[PDB]
Amino acid sequence: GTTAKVNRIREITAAKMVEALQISAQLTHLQEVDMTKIAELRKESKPAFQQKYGVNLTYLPFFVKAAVEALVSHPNVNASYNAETKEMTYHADVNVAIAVDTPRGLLTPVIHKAQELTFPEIAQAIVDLADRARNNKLKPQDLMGATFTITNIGSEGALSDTPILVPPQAGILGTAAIQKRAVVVTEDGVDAIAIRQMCYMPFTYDHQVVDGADAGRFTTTIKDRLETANFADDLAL
Amino acid sequence: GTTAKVNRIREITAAKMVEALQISAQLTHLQEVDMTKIAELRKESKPAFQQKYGVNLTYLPFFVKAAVEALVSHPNVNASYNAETKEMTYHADVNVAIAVDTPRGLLTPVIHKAQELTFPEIAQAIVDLADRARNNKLKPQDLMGATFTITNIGSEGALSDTPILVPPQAGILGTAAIQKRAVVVTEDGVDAIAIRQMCYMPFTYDHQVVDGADAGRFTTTIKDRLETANFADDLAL
Amino acid sequence: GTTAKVNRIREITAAKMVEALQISAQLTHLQEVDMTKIAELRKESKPAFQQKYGVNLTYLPFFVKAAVEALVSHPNVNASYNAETKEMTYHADVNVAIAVDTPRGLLTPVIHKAQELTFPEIAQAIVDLADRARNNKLKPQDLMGATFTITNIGSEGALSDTPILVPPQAGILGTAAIQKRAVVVTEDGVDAIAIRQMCYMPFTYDHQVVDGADAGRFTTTIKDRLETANFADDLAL
Ligand SMILES: CC(C)(COP(=O)(O)OP(=O)(O)OC[C@H]1O[C@@H](n2cnc3c(N)ncnc32)[C@H](O)[C@@H]1OP(=O)(O)O)[C@@H](O)C(=O)NCCC(=O)NCCS
Ligand SMILES: CC(C)(COP(=O)(O)OP(=O)(O)OC[C@H]1O[C@@H](n2cnc3c(N)ncnc32)[C@H](O)[C@@H]1OP(=O)(O)O)[C@@H](O)C(=O)NCCC(=O)NCCS
Ligand SMILES: CC(C)(COP(=O)(O)OP(=O)(O)OC[C@H]1O[C@@H](n2cnc3c(N)ncnc32)[C@H](O)[C@@H]1OP(=O)(O)O)[C@@H](O)C(=O)NCCC(=O)NCCS
Repeated sequence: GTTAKVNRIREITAAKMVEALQISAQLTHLQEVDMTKIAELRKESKPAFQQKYGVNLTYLPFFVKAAVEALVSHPNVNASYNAETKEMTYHADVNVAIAVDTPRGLLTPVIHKAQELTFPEIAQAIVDLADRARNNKLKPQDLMGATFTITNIGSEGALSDTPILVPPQAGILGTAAIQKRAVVVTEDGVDAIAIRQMCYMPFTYDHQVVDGADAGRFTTTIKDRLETANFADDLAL
Repeated sequence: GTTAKVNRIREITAAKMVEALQISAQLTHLQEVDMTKIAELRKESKPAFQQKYGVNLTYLPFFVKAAVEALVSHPNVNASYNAETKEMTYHADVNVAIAVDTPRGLLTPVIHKAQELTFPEIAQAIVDLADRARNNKLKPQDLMGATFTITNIGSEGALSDTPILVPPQAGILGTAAIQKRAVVVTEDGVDAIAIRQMCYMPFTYDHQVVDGADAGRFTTTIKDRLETANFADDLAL
Repeated sequence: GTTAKVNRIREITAAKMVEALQISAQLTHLQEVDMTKIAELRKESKPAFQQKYGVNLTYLPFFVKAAVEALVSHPNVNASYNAETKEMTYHADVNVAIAVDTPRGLLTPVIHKAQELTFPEIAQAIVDLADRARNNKLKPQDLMGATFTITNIGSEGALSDTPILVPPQAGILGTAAIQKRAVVVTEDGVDAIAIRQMCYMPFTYDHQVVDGADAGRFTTTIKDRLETANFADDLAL
């Protein structure tokens, strides 16, 4: 067998995650989202979004925008717990970290003050932070101050996963692989089976900050936001 | 950002759960239950159950009754492990804690000697313990001695979750959101697709007390009990 | 209530698992596999496989063979992390432990150098190691040196589970209950709903060794291998 020392990114990520689990009470709430309406909006909007904003329109900014709005309407999730002083801090800014798969390991660059950004500014920030993280061109400020994380677990086809949150953060939302499924729809009391583009949306939360019912209300706001798919003015094409 | 000290319920719940994970070997077994027959029984029985027993008939007492019977036929699950003496204690009483979402945080009031109660007495005990927990009118004895916990994770629409068990308890059963799904049914070798009211029933267990095959046998007894839906004499209308 | 001391198998298994979670960063990636083609191959091959190799042909050796090939093409998964020296060791041999449910508790006997075995030799090794583990006739060498574990969580009907990996191992793959499901198939752009024999394939991995994208690539190789079901020359009937 052969041995090699890991780089500092993998060494620090591993140590931070081993420690994270020992100082928090993590659970993974499982929710699902019907992404069919967003998939149709995305298909027709991709050429116009590429021409006006210079980036490829993916599902991730839809999830990030819905999460940012939900972190503002559920400020109890955009919060941190201090086990020594037994105090909760509800953060004014929404600093969303984006998990980026890089050749050197996982990096989670932060979109600071994401509550002040438009949908296109979020899409451009994801592309910019990911390109710089993959080229290992991030400033130290780019990895500090996260209040929440969104991880694209579906990039390598995972149906779901149990993402690890890292205190002081209280939640991490996963955007699992969007797959066609046989699901029940109802219209005027008529239950029927449709083929819909669904994805699991696991949400790992720390019971020190968020209880199970709070996690449920939080993902219900995001689920309803994405399923309604009222993003035409957000796309601003 | 703003800071406030958490109440004693949230402070103690958080600390007990952080510690629980460090002194146990928790896994979450995933099972599903076809609740359609119970849903039909419940719909027709609700007016008569409200008139005779004074409570609204929900799915929770069906799960609690099936769990109590299964804790009596699987006494290895109604048990506790002592890591110092390397001893297992199989408890004579079935003291089922019910997770209640309250304005002050999660409370888990205990139905002591639940193996001695009728189905209506269990339904009335859930309503009574929940009302008192929400009004913070519980006696100290009401929160002690639990041998098992049942948590209604479906109250805020969760498909599933990974509930945290708290030693000395060895299992916690979740009753996730009952949703209409496209599922396969078989009759005389004819596989067909039906619309059924299904729910995931996650079961978190401590490998110190219950192994994976034991968890499977335990949830199979409960799954079969609920799917058969022979609760007419239990409803006693 | 009654108390009895647990045997050494259950005492050591429990302690090793409590410790395993505290010194690793475990996540459970969720994947699914369409086992219908393997189920059809297995049904027609069982009489000939029993006559030539002397064992009953089950799904488990298909999963083990696909996992062994994937541990050779993904050598980053057949690896161990040393948190003190911050070094990764990629193991030359694939020593697959098989979780066996025994009357005395869980035992995980190891198939050493599984990369050097034929599909029938793997099927015969599972039967041999399981029979000896159930009769508690294992040599000490039979439980040492595992680089990966495969656990048949579906034996007692579990839809899925979150198996606990034990360092220095970096992954544990679960073969959950194969159940008939309503799933979408596509042929020349025609989406349609079929009844397929599916199973969840949870994969618990240590973020100290394997990141989420690596876990996804690893299970995608296994998923594609089993779904293609090109096992005729492997069966060698
Ligand atoms: C930086 C990153 C998050 C950007 O994600 P993104 O905005 O979706 O962009 P990508 O360039 O990777 O997307 C590639 C394509 O796959 C699609 N896609 C990405 N994730 C998807 C998912 N979960 N389900 C379905 N389609 C998805 C995108 O819409 C895009 O489609 P298109 O080419 O048809 O327009 C991503 O590259 C990445 O690193 N993902 C891995 C995150 C990670 O490591 N998480 C840890 C757990 S795996
Ligand atoms: C105390 C408590 C458990 C009682 O549960 P209950 O017996 O189902 O009673 P509720 O009054 O809450 O039920 C409201 C209605 O929703 C239904 N319902 C409740 N849980 C359900 C579920 N999992 N799936 C579908 N329907 C459900 C009930 O049947 C009832 O329906 P009806 O009005 O048509 O008769 C509940 O109020 C509660 O606190 N739940 C949250 C538990 C918790 O915090 N768990 C932690 C993880 S979220
Ligand atoms: C040793 C062991 C792994 C062998 O598994 P195996 O090769 O599938 O063999 P078994 O004799 O147990 O299989 C019995 C039958 O069920 C089938 N079966 C087993 N697992 C199955 C699954 N996940 N889904 C569907 N069918 C399955 C087999 O194909 C066989 O079918 P057949 O009689 O029609 O030919 C198994 O006996 C065992 O101990 N399983 C439990 C493992 C465990 O404890 N894991 C911990 C988490 S539960």
